[PDB]
Amino acid sequence: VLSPADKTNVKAAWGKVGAHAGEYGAEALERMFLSFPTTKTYFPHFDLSHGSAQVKGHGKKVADALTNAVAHVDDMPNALSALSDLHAHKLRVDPVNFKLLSHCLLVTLAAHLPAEFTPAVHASLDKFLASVSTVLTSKYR
Amino acid sequence: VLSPADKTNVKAAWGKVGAHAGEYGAEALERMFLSFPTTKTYFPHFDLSHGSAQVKGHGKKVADALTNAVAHVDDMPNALSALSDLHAHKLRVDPVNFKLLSHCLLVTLAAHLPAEFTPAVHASLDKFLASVSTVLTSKYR
Amino acid sequence: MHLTPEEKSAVTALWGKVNVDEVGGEALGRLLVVAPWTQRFFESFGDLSTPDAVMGNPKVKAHGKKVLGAFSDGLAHLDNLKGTFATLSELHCDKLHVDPENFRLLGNVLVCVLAHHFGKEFTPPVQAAYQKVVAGVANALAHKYH
Amino acid sequence: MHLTPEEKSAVTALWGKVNVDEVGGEALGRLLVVAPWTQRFFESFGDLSTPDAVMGNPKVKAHGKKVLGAFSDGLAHLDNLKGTFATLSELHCDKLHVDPENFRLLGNVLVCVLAHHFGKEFTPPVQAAYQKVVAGVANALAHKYH
Ligand code: HEM
Ligand code: HEM
Ligand code: HEM
Ligand code: HEM
Repeated sequence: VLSPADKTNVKAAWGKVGAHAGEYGAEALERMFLSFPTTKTYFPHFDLSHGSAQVKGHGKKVADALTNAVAHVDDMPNALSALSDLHAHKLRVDPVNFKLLSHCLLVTLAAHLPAEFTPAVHASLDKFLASVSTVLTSKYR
Repeated sequence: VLSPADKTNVKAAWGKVGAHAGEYGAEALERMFLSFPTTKTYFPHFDLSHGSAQVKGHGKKVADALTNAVAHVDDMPNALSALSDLHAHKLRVDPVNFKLLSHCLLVTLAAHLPAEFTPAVHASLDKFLASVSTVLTSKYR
Repeated sequence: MHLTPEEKSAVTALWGKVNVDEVGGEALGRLLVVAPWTQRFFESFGDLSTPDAVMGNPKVKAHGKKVLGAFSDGLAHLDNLKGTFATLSELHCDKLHVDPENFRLLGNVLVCVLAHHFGKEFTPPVQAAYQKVVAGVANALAHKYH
Repeated sequence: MHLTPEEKSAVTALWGKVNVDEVGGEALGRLLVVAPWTQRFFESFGDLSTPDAVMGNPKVKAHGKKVLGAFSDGLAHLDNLKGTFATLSELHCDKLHVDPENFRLLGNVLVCVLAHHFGKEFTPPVQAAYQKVVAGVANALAHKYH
């Protein structure tokens, strides 16, 4: 579970993301594609070339969802229900891939927020991404 | 989330284990130690040889805790509080390992409860061990 | 593989007793039931709405036999699983878009099916050698992903 | 170790700018903070009760520098990691009893640390080369477990 501290941390670090969320979302994806090529199997229909608008488009949607979980940090299961449904029933992404994206999102944030990416914040963001992943995977079986 | 069918299937299966749970506890550990030798890192103080009383006893202990879990299938978090504490603050076993013991336990039930280890029962027990693992690692951070 | 002659012998000898037809259908069907999300690749097979419906689906059973077949033949090239599954590795990547994690889910199901089937015969030392083979197969099959 | 020459040059160029003393302390400290369970190996290190207590503990800093020291040497034998890390693998197994999953956690933390430090210079493709490398090192460290 996320502690008050964690919650503060996440709102704070994400606060700083502001308007770059979209771009950071696109970048996390590209990093993921390059470091874990197996994740590509889920996007056979995408142009995964560098600067692909499909990826930009997708990075933004991922970023809006993360942004929505932060706004509803106290009711994530309900704020993300729909996306939980989609992932369980339609996309059926294997669970191990959430940790990969989580990881690439952390690298991205670290690469952009040197001042905020403190040990304490890193830990909070990691627990958060893990909780988001847990919600998205909750209805799998 | 364990469905009613699931809770039923589990209680049935475990119902047939009966006086043998301890032996199954012991057998699962042995299968874990051989198949995933990295798991042995957590028991440097044990005699891990075949038929060790340290392993047999530990086997019983584990077995018993599962029993208690089946019995309080509706309130696991609560029935296993102490155990979640112990694992998170003292043992600190890495989470990957829970999946390995869970698997050696399926294999063991399968090998011993042929008629009962149907595809639906298999699915249930799996979710169950999954749930149990979640509970035991919920207070890690 | 990093199999011991002793380990090689154990694999080899239990296999000898396997009905690939039956074991292939059961391993694949169990997969579809335990880890429901692997069904994403078999929509064209029909209704997999229930254990019964999966376990009963002939398309499933027949795919299961094709899979264990290939696996079976891999057991004859235990010293170069890489070269035996190269083309199958490309295919899975390039044509089917199957996430290699699936290869590991199946392997574990395979092991539960063998135990199920051989009871006593499937001893800790025998599972241990099988675990090494299933990991080895999965790695070989995943080897050509890019 | 599928490090393309271009991947190896990239690993090597960036490693050129690292202060192993510094990075070592941050990586280690950060691990004890993000995955507190890993603290199990260091109860003789004293106070690890808070992030500041961990990050600043002289013992964590000194140990981190040791670890990265060994890692750095590793980077000069990218060709023979297993060989390079053999006595260390034995030690972690037989004397220290360190679950190898620990090696992968540290690799990921390390990658975030490099991202933290190099900002924009830690490009998608540089990260992918380092991913292969942390993985090679963890595997080499786990090779002698039994
Ligand atoms: C916390 C992590 C994740 C979040 C927040 C997230 C969120 C989303 C959202 C908002 C969408 C678009 C739904 C729509 O069309 O409105 C989406 C689609 C999708 N996601 Fe997830 N996702 C996550 C993890 C993953 C992972 C790990 C993968 C696979 C590696 C994945 C694969 C997909 C695919 C294939 C689609 C559909 C894309 C398309 O066809 O346009 N997702 N996700
Ligand atoms: C299926 C989930 C598990 C259950 C229900 C379980 C249950 C238990 C129980 C009942 C005890 C004994 C408590 C006592 O001594 O009073 C115990 C101790 C212990 N468990 Fe867990 N355990 C599980 C998973 C694991 C795993 C996967 C590992 C590591 C591979 C592990 C490592 C240990 C160790 C090292 C001890 C202490 C042994 C000793 O010194 O006696 N446990 N566990
Ligand atoms: C033990 C590991 C596996 C082996 C040896 C294997 C082998 C095969 C073989 C020999 C084929 C025949 C296709 C052809 O030659 O055109 C095939 C097809 C296929 N496999 Fe795999 N497979 C494995 C695991 C999996 C898993 C775990 C999945 C998904 C859960 C999967 C999904 C598929 C699909 C969707 C096809 C195409 C079937 C069709 O054409 O309708 N495979 N596989
Ligand atoms: C890149 C991976 C790692 C490398 C290269 C590495 C290297 C080293 C070296 C060079 C030593 C000192 C050897 C000696 O005392 O003779 C050491 C000791 C040690 N390592 Fe590792 N290490 C690694 C990962 C880890 C991790 C992740 C952990 C724990 C989670 C760990 C736990 C320990 C402990 C507890 C000691 C002994 C400390 C003491 O003196 O009390 N190591 N390691």
